[PDB]
Amino acid sequence: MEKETGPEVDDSKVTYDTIQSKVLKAVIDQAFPRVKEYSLNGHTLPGQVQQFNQVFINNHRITPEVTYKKINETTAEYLMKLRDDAHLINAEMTVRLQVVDNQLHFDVTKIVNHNQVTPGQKIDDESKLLSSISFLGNALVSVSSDQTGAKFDGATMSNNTHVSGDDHIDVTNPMKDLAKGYMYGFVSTDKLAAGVWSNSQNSYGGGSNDWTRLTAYKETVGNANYVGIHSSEWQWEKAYKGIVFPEYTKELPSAKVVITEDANADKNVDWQDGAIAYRSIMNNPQGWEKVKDITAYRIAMNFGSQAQNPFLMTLDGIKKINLHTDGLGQGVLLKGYGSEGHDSGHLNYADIGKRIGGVEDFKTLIEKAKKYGAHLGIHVNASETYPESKYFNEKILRKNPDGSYSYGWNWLDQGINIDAAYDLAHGRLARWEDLKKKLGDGLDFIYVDVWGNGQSGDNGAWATHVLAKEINKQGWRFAIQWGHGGEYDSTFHHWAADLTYGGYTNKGINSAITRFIRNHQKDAWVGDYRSYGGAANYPLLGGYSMKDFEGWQGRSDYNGYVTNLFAHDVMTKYFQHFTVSKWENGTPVTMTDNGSTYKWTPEMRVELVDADNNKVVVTRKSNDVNSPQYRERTVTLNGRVIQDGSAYLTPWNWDANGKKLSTDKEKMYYFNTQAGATTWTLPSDWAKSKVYLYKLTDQGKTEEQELTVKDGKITLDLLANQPYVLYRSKQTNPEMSWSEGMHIYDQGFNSGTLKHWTISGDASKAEIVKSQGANDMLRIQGNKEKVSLTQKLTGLKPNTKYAVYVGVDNRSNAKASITVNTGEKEVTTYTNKSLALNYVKAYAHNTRRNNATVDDTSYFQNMYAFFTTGADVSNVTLTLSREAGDEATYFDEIRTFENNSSMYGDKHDTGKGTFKQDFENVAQGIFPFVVGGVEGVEDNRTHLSEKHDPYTQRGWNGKKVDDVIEGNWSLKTNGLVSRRNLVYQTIPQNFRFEAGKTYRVTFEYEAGSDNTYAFVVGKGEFQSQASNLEMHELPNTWTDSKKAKKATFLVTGAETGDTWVGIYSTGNASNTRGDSGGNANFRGYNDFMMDNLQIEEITLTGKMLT
Ligand SMILES: CC(=O)N[C@@H]1[C@@H](O[C@@H]2O[C@H](CO)[C@H](O)[C@H](O)[C@H]2O)[C@@H](O)[C@@H](CO)O[C@@H]1O
Ligand SMILES: [Ca+2]
Ligand SMILES: [Ca+2]
Ligand SMILES: [Ca+2]
Ligand SMILES: [Mn+2]
Repeated sequence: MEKETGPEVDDSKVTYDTIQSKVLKAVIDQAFPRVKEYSLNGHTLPGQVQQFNQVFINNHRITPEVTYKKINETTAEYLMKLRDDAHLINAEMTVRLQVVDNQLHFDVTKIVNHNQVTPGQKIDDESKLLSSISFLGNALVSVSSDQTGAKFDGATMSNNTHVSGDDHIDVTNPMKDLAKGYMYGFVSTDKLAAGVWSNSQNSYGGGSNDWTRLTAYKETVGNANYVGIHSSEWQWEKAYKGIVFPEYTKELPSAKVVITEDANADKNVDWQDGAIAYRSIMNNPQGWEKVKDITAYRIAMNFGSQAQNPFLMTLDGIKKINLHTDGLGQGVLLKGYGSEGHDSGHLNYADIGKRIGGVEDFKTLIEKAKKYGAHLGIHVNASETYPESKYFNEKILRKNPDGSYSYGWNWLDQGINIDAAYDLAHGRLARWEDLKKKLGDGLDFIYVDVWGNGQSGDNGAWATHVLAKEINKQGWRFAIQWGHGGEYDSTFHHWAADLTYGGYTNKGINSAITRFIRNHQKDAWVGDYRSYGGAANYPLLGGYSMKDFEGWQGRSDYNGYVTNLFAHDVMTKYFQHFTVSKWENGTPVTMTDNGSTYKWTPEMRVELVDADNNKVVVTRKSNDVNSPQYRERTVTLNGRVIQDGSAYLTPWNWDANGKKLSTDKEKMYYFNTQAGATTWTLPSDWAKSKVYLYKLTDQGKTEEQELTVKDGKITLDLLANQPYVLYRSKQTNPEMSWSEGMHIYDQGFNSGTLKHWTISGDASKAEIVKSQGANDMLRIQGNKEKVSLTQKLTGLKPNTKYAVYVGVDNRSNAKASITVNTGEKEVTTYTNKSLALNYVKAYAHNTRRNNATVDDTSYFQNMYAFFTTGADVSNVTLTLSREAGDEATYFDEIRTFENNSSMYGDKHDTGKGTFKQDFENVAQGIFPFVVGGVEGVEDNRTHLSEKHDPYTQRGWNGKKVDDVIEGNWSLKTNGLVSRRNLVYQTIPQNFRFEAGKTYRVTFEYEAGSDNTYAFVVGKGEFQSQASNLEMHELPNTWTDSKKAKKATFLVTGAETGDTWVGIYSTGNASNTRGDSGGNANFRGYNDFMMDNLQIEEITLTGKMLT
């Protein structure tokens, strides 16, 4: 390539001025808001050397009529009139250039459109709007090839672990063309660096063309190439289908430059110096400060009306984790906080889940959790909804060009995407407001699922920023799914933090530059997942690795969760208490994985600092990719080693909320993924002190042991993958107030004792034991007389109706009971041997081997009593008991909560009388049925359907059957046809068909096809040697009827006491009558709904006999 040339500059008709601070001088054109040149400590950076007196308004080239006025020694102002009648532009804008110490600020302070535009109202011509304002062509800062050390360094979005998003370019003549959007961008010489910020929400496309708030351009001027950094275009007045967006969607354009000398004392001026300084001019995502102390992220799940994780239970999880980490901070994402749970009732953000305890319990959760540094988030959706939802309306739904619905997710119900732009223009904000109003303060984060994939239309930079603003404005912190989403505002990205998702192309932001800048502000990065290669092969800064134990994707592994925290997350978060100061790459390595062989340049040393001048140095132990040392690091704090390879002894001087700890509370964590002794040098403030070590368990600090200090050092030879904590004085564990708010103490058996129960019988027969998932359970076995455990139920309301259940898994034929005595009345419920495996995937006690009760299975099901308090609640008792038996009964989780069911002879309390279920006041699940094994252990596709006329009912979008038969609730099964298996069943503990007694079972039902579903009668444990069922196949309810059909069956209780009834998915094929896809799922061909179940004991007379 030949030495390049361009026009020289004739500034003969230009009148320049200057504005300046004490350190930075800027020469500016009086004709146009352009900076010719910057000067600092006698060094120079050019700006836009070649005048370019145009802008672009709605992509029309405009020569503005400009008037100048210097305001003070640092500030100038420009009024800029904009006229183009051919394109209906008639407006003006005021711009200010202002120097502030070493920063240059560019602000459009004011915009007037002389065309009539009312935000919120119709406009007849969208071209009358002032939509876009572009100052491309006027570089805010640049560097010339004639200057020593001239380079440009910029970041683009990359989520592929193999591909860096960063460009590093020498500015030379000649050099390759450059016209490209960037997220972050820096120019420098050997003397000065500059960085540029803009609030432009410009996009040039997806992927690495998105989040392109800056634009870098090479321009050739005389005999030099210049690389300048411009703000990309800004957005202003916008509409959707003629409706102008709200005023809050308009943000005044703004950009800033910062110019610096060597800022990390490495005696070199480069992009890093600019990145350090850039932190003083950049946007900071709201709530970023909290991130560094949220060490324990996870999800607590509810789904399909089951209430797997009530709000108050979640607080017990928080307390376990508080103990096991010794006060590390926590972030719990409540997936299914609303409606019937996860993927129910979307868009009605304020509809907090009633069956998990509603808003009252949620508030109590948030409040009590503060002291444990536990922040709560919720999973919401702004892209799709279901007919059940209050906000399902035809006007909001997304249609395809041909008029068809753009169908969304299908699982419990078939959803339909919404038009996000339409939603924004029609009151979206108010939904967030309703939630804030209802819930009050203290919620940390909103996690908006799905947004960023285009289901709802445009989900790009502009729309994401508007959305994020709606949420931030209520006081909430923003979180997103995708690695590539909400770059301006997100603090957390699910697909970055859960390393397992998506594979090497869909992880966090693979940009040295971007992580240097914002590592401490968010979890959006590439963590350690060797199989993805490149940046994911042991990043020196770690990167959040998220695991779960409260039901998300069937995850239940508590211990794994805790060992993961210490293995990845403690050091990850440690670094987030500092800002990166220096970043050193080593030599390119070759790697092979995921089908390619490729070059990767790894980071070898990263330094960080804090406001107290503490210095952290992280060093990779080798640059040889095939050496074990490539995946090892040393970390030093002010010169002292705190990690080396597989082990670390890290100080931690922050309580759970991140507050500086008092001196007597400073501590150190030890963790080592290997066996073997490690030896460590203590800091001077520990070296002459006694030192005690504790092993951290779910019981807190254990196994106190004073350590021997020899020559300022300690030596630790302890269990691998086991956390320990070190103090300079003897520590104790506090009272946790287990299950506070839940009317009983320690409902989940996490307190390590039973002393708070009053035990009748041989107490040696009752023990706390661990499931195969290390879930602590009450076990009663080997007992020759009745054994009982009793507590008062405390803090109840007088004259109030209640439900209480206990999870029970009975391996004995012995009666196992739950009994409530209110002081004026006694009620009891029992089970003999359990006969139904648990198949609720988000429930902690499902039958998956790794969280099985015993013998690789779980029959846990909730066993209920229904009672009503009197005038006096001082002496209400709850009793768990077991009659004599050799085998074991396991009990876990006692939940007492308000319920207005009227199931027994039209009365609430457990008693005699006809059993009715209208599904209008279910406590949780699908009682008296429990989900069967038709889909195995799963987010079961049977739930309680909620009514919304007309959208859930016959006729709407051609729907064939009603979601809801009477009242507001029915029992619905979605598309579970042709499975030859049991969908759900009763169980003796929920309803017992007494030996030899005869019952009439009646219900109303809807069914989309003939003989897809059948009412069945069985006994004992069902097996698909398959079990005998009395089978009654059921016809469709709509071809020859306008409403649900009524069915009636006689059932006689087997002598074994273990008769049950249910619904079975036949092997017959369904009939979608020519419909397919979304239409077919929506309209209900493959559906079954039950309502108004009744079971009456009867004596066979007259015609009942025939
Ligand atoms: C990974 C993730 O967040 N995926 C979202 C989907 O999640 C699934 O939800 C179903 C129940 O509806 C089930 O629990 C699966 O285990 C879970 O992965 C889902 O919420 C959809 C809705 O559009 O969005 C994401 O893909
Ligand atoms: Ca430097
Ligand atoms: Ca438990
Ligand atoms: Ca009903
Ligand atoms: Mn539903």
